[PDB]
Amino acid sequence: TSFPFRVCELSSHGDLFRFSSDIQCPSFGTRENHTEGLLMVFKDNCIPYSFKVRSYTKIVTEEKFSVESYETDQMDTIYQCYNAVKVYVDRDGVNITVNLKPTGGLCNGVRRYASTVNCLITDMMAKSNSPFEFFVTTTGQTVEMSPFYDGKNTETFHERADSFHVRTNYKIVDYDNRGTNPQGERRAFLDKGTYTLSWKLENRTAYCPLQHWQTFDSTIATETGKSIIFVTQEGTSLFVTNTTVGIELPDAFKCIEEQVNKTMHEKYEAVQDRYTKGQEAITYFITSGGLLLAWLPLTPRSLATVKNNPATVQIQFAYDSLRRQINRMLGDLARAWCLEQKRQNMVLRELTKINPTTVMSSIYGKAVAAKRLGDVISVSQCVPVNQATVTLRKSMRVPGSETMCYSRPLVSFSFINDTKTYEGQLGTDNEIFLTKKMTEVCQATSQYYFQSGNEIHVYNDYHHFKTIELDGIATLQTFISGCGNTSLICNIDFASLELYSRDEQRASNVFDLEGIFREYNFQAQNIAGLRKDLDNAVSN
Amino acid sequence: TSFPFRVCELSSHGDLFRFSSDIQCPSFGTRENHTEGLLMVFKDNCIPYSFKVRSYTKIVTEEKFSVESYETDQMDTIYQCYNAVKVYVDRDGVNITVNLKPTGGLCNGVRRYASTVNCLITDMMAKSNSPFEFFVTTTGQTVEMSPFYDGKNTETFHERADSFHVRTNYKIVDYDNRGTNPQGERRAFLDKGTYTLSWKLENRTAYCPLQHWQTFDSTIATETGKSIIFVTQEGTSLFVTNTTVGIELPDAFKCIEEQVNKTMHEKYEAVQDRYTKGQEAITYFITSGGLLLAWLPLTPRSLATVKNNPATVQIQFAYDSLRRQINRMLGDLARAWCLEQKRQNMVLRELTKINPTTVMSSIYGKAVAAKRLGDVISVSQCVPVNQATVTLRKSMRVPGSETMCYSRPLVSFSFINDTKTYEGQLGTDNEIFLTKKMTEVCQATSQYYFQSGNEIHVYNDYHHFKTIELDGIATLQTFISGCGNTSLICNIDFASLELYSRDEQRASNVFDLEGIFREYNFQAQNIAGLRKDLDNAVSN
Amino acid sequence: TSFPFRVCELSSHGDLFRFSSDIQCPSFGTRENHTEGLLMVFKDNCIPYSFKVRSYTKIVTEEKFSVESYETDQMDTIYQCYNAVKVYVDRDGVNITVNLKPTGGLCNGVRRYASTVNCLITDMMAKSNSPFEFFVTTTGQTVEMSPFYDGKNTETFHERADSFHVRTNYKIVDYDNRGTNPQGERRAFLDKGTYTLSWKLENRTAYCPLQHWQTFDSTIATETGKSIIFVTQEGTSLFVTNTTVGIELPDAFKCIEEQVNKTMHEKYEAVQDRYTKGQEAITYFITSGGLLLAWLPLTPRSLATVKNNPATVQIQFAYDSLRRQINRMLGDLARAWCLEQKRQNMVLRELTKINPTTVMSSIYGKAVAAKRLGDVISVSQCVPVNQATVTLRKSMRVPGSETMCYSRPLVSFSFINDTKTYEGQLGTDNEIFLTKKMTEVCQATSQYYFQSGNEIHVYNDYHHFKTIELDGIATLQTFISGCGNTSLICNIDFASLELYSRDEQRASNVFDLEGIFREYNFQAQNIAGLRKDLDNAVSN
Ligand SMILES: *[C@@H]1O[C@H](CO)[C@@H](O[C@@H]2O[C@H](CO)[C@@H](O[C@@H]3O[C@H](CO)[C@@H](O)[C@H](O)[C@@H]3O)[C@H](O)[C@H]2NC(C)=O)[C@H](O)[C@H]1NC(C)=O
Ligand SMILES: *[C@@H]1O[C@H](CO)[C@@H](O[C@@H]2O[C@H](CO)[C@@H](O[C@@H]3O[C@H](CO)[C@@H](O)[C@H](O)[C@@H]3O)[C@H](O)[C@H]2NC(C)=O)[C@H](O)[C@H]1NC(C)=O
Ligand SMILES: *[C@@H]1O[C@H](CO)[C@@H](O[C@@H]2O[C@H](CO)[C@@H](O[C@@H]3O[C@H](CO)[C@@H](O)[C@H](O)[C@@H]3O)[C@H](O)[C@H]2NC(C)=O)[C@H](O)[C@H]1NC(C)=O
Repeated sequence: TSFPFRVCELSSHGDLFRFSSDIQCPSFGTRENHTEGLLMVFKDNCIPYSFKVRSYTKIVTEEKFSVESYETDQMDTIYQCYNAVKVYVDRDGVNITVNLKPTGGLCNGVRRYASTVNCLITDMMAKSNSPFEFFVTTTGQTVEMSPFYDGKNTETFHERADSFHVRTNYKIVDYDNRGTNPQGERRAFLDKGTYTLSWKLENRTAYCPLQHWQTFDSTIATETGKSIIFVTQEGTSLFVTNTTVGIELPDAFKCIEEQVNKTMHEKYEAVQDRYTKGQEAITYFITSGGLLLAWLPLTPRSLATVKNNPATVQIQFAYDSLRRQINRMLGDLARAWCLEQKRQNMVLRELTKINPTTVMSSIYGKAVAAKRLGDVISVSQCVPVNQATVTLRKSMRVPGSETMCYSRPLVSFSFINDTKTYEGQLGTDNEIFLTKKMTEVCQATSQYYFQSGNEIHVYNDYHHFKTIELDGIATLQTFISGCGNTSLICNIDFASLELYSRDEQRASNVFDLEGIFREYNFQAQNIAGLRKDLDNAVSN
Repeated sequence: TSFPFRVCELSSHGDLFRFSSDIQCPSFGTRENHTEGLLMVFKDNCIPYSFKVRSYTKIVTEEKFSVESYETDQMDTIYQCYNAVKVYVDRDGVNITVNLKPTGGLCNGVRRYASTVNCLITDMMAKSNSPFEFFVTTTGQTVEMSPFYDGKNTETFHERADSFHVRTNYKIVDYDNRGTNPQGERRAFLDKGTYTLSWKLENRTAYCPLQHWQTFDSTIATETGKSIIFVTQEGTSLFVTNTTVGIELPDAFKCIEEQVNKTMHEKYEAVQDRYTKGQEAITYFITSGGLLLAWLPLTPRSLATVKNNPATVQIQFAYDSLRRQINRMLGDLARAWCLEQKRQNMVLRELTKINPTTVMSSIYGKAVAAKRLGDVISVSQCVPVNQATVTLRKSMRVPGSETMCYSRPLVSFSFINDTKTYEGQLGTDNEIFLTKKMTEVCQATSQYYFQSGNEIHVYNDYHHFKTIELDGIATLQTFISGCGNTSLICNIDFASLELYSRDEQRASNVFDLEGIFREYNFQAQNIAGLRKDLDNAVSN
Repeated sequence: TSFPFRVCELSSHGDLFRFSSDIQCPSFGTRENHTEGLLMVFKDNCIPYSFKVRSYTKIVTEEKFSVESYETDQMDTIYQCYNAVKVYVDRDGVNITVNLKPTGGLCNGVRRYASTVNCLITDMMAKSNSPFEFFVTTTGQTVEMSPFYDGKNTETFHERADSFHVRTNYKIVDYDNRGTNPQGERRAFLDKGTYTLSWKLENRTAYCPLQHWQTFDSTIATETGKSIIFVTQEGTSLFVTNTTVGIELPDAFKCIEEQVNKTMHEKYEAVQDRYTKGQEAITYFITSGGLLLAWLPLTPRSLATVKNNPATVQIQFAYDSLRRQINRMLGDLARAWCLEQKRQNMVLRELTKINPTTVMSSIYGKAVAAKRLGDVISVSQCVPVNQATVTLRKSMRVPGSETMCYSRPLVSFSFINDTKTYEGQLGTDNEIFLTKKMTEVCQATSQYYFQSGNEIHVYNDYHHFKTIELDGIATLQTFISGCGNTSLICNIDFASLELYSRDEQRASNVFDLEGIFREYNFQAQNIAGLRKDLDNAVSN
């Protein structure tokens, strides 16, 4: 499955996105003078430059400290360091050669080494996007420079110039290959006060700013005076061009010119029997969002020459009268689609307040850890756990609490290549939470169904009863079409009714957010009462 | 109204459904070679087998106990039982013949009888679905067998075989008809340790696995190599068939063969003037979701024979050129509909976390109690209350709390055929909650509008002011189209501004979930402070 | 920007709307006998009658009191009042002529004047809707009469008749123009016990009940026996008419007759070459929602006379066979649109529980303060603050709390024309909250991005780091199409993992509503434990 057992709440800081307010959907206005043509849509290119980075730090018990040049050489060559922080030493000892032992990193390709005072090394990935303004490490620390900054190149670099240096012919030793003496590299070093950071300088690579996105074989152009609106039959996509006369192609985009000549020729060749070219040269357009649109206008051949009114006039009139009706309908579909995207954006913005992790995982169709960092959402991979160790606990009653029960089953698991066993609670879709705070007052009778991939675990009275296939429980569609529409069963929790008849004040488990809201002001007044009573108890 | 006054939170466990992750929407790919034809869609049949069940239990003050065979005979014939639990007796008395009195059940057809130790009988419905793997009683107790299990039949039965027995020629007495001596039955008995359960064994009924769902009079079949995609013009429904050559009909489904011969002949007869049959026999297809699709391919007659280019060629070209364009548009509409259903499923999954009862009631268009039982939603009827007794309290200030007021109006009501009067708070759409915890700090001025079906109750200063028709308040659409778009009124709560200017720390009522979220961490730190201060007060 | 810095939570009571349950979408049923025609849709007219109102009150320390006729004359002419409340006087003094000083109102055109006992005047707007049943003042106080009630006119008036009077030739003085002696007016007075209210009686204006809404140039009418369903090609709008024979126009709507004659003639004149009129007179229809629909049926000219089968018959058959297919598709699009609106209404109803302010602001596309007043939503303008004074605080660590940090940046601001400086927290989209309760436990490392219009503020370690343009962070669409689809970075919060490995019980910041829900029952049990421990501490 694409949603394996995973811990997602450990994900600190990943790729950022924001919800676009003020999405604008055009009004077609005067809607005659449609013209057909090929549209190639080009999107800004993003290259995920992922590169291996070594982090060096001193941990002190908790203040942290960078590592100087002489000690980082000893770390990279011998994995030895010097037990002190510049002054106290571990166990209040004396400054001595202290040897780093290896330690598991939880991601693919992350390796930690850790020997009061503690030397620490972390091999880890960092990723950067096409503009190369910054790169984010697995720790979530962000560095405000290009990873290709050579120092002399004056490429984007906002950190302290004194903190950055580059050393040639640098030697680095692989921990289990200490005698192989690997080939030398050119390696950069950065001092951030909290930690030293080092990475290999790969001479910056070269790429073309625009990557091809879509080819729409027939599109309808509507000239609304200030803008051209392009309506695409494939999908329902709509493009608003802010200029009426197409711009000559900027030379930086000239890598496109071959691709457009090829795609236009290949696709026009399959269409020659139905259309003639309106222009000998492609017209280029730029959208406000920065998409480049390549437009080849085509004029349809009259049906007489496709390779009291007389028949031909009636046929051409009917054909043109229905083509225009289809074009109007496609335009209204594109406008409806634009408005629906505008409303989806708001719906997603609101659902992200309920749970960003699940919202994003549903958008992607794969497990992604999502964290709301104020007004931006960060998306990242979850921490994988090795699924052979994942075992649910058969009983979910809280040990040593006659009045408390777990509302989610306990899970025992181990991190990949980690011997230590950890315990947590099974969230939704094999998610594992490093918490045991999902508890509820033990009901006299309870039925709970928890889905763990292709199997559902059925718990009666907080004890594991059976495992059933997912097909044992109808999906929403099958439910509404099947016996979900029949006379629903009438249920009475007679125990709850008697309890309310005998103690109207009694507390009960909340089951939904709206119940939290309905209780909230009463609970806040209860807290205020606690505060006042405690202050009076202290005063007396 | 379909949303009468009701108590929904008493609903323990009803019909279960789950939100289907990984809904797959196909890509049409190579899109020529459309063919038209009739499509009959058949869906798996669900029969709601609802049957009357008698429950027997001993309640002890609270341990519960089943009832033996000799005492259940005395209950079913005389409604007498024996006051003891096998040992203590009610009022620490002595084992004696003790007579059950009748008691109201709150659902249609539920009747309770109840005389430390308490004999209890409950006539109640149980419902089961077409696979007959289990049946759920009104209490919410689920039994893991088919209600048609004859013991010897080896039909699905997972309970303890020692606990189940069947007795012939069993006699049962109706409480108010004790002299009528009803005809005998064959009745099954089950011991679940907590309770005995009994029901009449109706010889298992017979039915055909597939129920007809839809007939689509014209559909477009696209052969995408591995699958056939069926696009239906009525609605926007889409069906993905995992096989390219249609399977011969399984004999178990042969009940369909007459229905398909009839529907295909009846509907082709109205279409003969436009199409000819491509095949002499219907082709059957099965979807991954288990729908059976009956497909009659049709080939359209040329327009010449429907009962420099020459005219006929132009007419046929235009007709075929526009039919293909409509077919492409219908395919894109079906794909858009599939994606929109995929996104609706996520939206509903998230809104169910806000409030499943209201979400489900809106989906059904009728009052349904919905409870999230972990990862599955249970849907059931709400408990009806007799609407002649429902009276709102004219004042919603909390009695004996100068600083507290009710945020929802109080409701006095009686359960159907119950003399006892109960008091609660009016939730949304005539829902009644068995709680009075929806309270708020009394505002100096307040306006609240509560809708109770076709009338809105307007409360000024926590006192009932007037009742207005629902038409007195514009709907969202009428609002946005009417004066909602004008210059909105500018309001200043000057009292709130002065309060904040004079006590920046002062507490205020929360009005929405996002305000709960914004306060939550501060309230948690307040609770932690309470805990630390109380521990220090105890230590001193 | 349309979302300036603003305080929205001060908005007490504005225009009300409700979510329409039981939106009905028709079934087309028998679908032949389409007919084309022009449809004019007329909607009920709403006029926002906004008028200037003066409020008079005595504030007492806090009981409030109206002002008598002799003292209101002295307020309106000299802005003098008499320091007493009928008896105690400010500073326990003696009844004396006491002079009102001016004070800023926070809305455009609101002016307050305020000299134990405090005379108070408030010039403020009040707005009323077309039916003139009530008008709402800026304070949020609602008055149950028409503002055009002349006393003798017996126009809608539900307040106490003794409380209302009208005085001719009334003189009112402008505070800074005390010598100009403005022209007299006819002014009404109302005593509400809490406050006196006064406004100018402008003889009620006259208007026509129906305002033109839309003209749909081609629409499809389907006669479903009981109703006519109108499907409009522009947009996807659908109208259900409850009558099959159109009603003769009520005389009250006769103002429409000229507009319809003009629009029908102007639009038919552009269509004569394609259609002939089916009737010589427009047919009027009324929807259940009260829309008036003007219908001119048109019959299309045969293609022969638009100004073995023979060609003309084939051409007409093809044209009619495709027009019917387009009409069926438009009908299915209109039904899908109706169902989608029905589902949007539920989605919006649920999202309003998360945050009505943001939901409504997204619907309007402009900043609107929204407050849920039970089952109705009130919408109003937010209080503007003068944006030249808005300065974010560079540091968001809580002063004097080593363990607490602010989760939203602090904002210093001044109200328009107010010298006083106020401090609060920056909510979403330049919203300012008069609170400082959004706090969190200081994380060892934190990254937060807050958007403030066209700029994003980036805070590292609770200290302001940089400001970036909105284009520095990809929108959701650009994200999903760009590097958001690449291999996401794998992040480990190693500190969190160590903390959980060493103290499984440790508390953590909640980041979403579902985390509130997961913690809620455990926090409620913690509160209950606090209560029990405090009661035992008091008992001992
Ligand atoms: C603990 O013992 C280590 C043993 O290495 C001491 O490290 C030494 O630290 C000094 C500076 O305090 C280094 O001096 C350096 O010399 C190089 C030139 O070789 C120069 O480029 C540097 O800027 C610096 O002046 C020295 O190299 C370094 N290592 C050795 C081999 O002595 C460390 O200072 C002792 N102190 C603590 C904090 O316990
Ligand atoms: C309280 O008084 C009742 C009076 O009925 C006692 O019920 C009796 O219980 C015994 C078993 O303790 C029953 O014996 C049974 O005999 C039948 C055959 O007739 C056999 O099939 C059963 O397996 C069982 O051996 C007895 O029938 C039953 N009723 C009578 C009429 O005596 C009850 O035991 C007394 N005890 C308590 C718990 O207070
Ligand atoms: C404080 O001093 C003011 C000074 O104005 C007193 O106001 C006076 O109040 C009396 C009623 O208590 C007013 O009598 C009124 O006479 C008019 C006719 O001129 C009549 O229409 C009213 O119904 C009422 O009978 C009087 O006009 C008013 N002003 C003057 C100039 O004396 C006030 O009563 C003193 N008392 C308090 C509460 O401190």
